[PDB]
Amino acid sequence: LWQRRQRRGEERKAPEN
Ligand SMILES: N#Cc1ccc2c(CN3CCOCC3)cc(-c3ccc([C@H]4CCC(=O)N4)cc3)nc2c1
Repeated sequence: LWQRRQRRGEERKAPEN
């Protein structure tokens, strides 16, 4: 679920913020 875009500064689940 969470913990993937922390590595991009995007945090979590969105279809591109
Ligand atoms: N929590 C969370 C979470 C969970 C899934 C996510 C998925 C789909 N999953 C499907 C399963 O395999 C890994 C991808 C895509 C994206 C995502 C895709 C592209 C970008 C664009 C714009 C920003 C950038 O650098 N790229 C930003 C965010 N963010 C997600 C965030």
